[PDB]
Amino acid sequence: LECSWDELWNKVQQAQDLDHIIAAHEVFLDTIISRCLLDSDSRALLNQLRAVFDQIIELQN
Amino acid sequence: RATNAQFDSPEILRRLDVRLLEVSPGDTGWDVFSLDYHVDGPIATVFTRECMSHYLRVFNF
Amino acid sequence: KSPNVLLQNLCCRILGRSEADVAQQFQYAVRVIGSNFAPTVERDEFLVAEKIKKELIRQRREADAALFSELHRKLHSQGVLKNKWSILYLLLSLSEDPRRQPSKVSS
Amino acid sequence: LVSGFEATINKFDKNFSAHLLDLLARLSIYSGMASVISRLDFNGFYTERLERLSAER
Amino acid sequence: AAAAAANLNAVRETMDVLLEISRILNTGLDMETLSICVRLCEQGINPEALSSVIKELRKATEALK
Repeated sequence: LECSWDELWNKVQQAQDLDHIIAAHEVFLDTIISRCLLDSDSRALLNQLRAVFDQIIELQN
Repeated sequence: RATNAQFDSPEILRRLDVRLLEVSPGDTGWDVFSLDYHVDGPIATVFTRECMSHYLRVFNF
Repeated sequence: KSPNVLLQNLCCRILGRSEADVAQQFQYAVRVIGSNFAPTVERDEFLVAEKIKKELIRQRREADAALFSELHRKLHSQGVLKNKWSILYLLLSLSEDPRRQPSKVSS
Repeated sequence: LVSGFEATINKFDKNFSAHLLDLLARLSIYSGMASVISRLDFNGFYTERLERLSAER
Repeated sequence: AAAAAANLNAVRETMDVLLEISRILNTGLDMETLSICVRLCEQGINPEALSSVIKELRKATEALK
């Protein structure tokens, strides 16, 4: 959330045309989606994350 | 109003609105909760609909 | 089958009981189905396809959201069922969020 | 009397309460303009009786 | 005939498509009871009443609990 934001900030503030803002926003998105667990290859970690998200509330009970 | 976010200009306070998802019976409310944050006008061309949907999935997780 | 005795067979499927060991369940099923026997609303099968895709996206699955687009497709393509809206409305009513049940193809 | 006095008050109270709850329901389907409902019931006593009434099928 | 066995296959195909939807939606129905619900739905039925019938029938074997 900080490197993507800094990169996005630099590529939007420099822009002379609107496509330079748009083509930077899409890269900000496309690095969030890959550094997070919502890609088709990081999907298995999201499946495994359900076990963590289960056992935390299991421990409360 | 209770927290210190009442200093904000009305535009950014206006753009947000809560968005329901559809419910299946006996589903917890944490799964059905996502903010919308629509943007309309010429700025909608700069930040498109597809961007917002991927951000909503990020919001869910 | 006639619809009333086919209602008794369903109650034989759900419970272990036979059609002569109990007839009160068939009486109650005829009591429920036969007061509004016809579809009491019109079909909105497009809207609920847009809701079941919203179900699979809410659990953050997108390969199954495109599989469901074919599962809703084949039902309309074959058309051996008179009301394709009733079976999907039923499966929507009998679904509670599995928190990603699972997916598989089976060949 | 207590039936040329009290029974008439009670009958009026019944019909007024019934139509008052009808008004609150048919205003609740309407809608930022729901603030008239939230103002009218501030604390309340017997102005909310059942959230939804509906018959099956 | 041939078109009557093609229809016997074309019912078998729909019965498996609905079977896939049954397991990804995690409905309580399996293949045998779904084969009854489809034939009821063929004649035309209110599913608003059908869902109430099944939420009662699954609760009547929870009275032998």
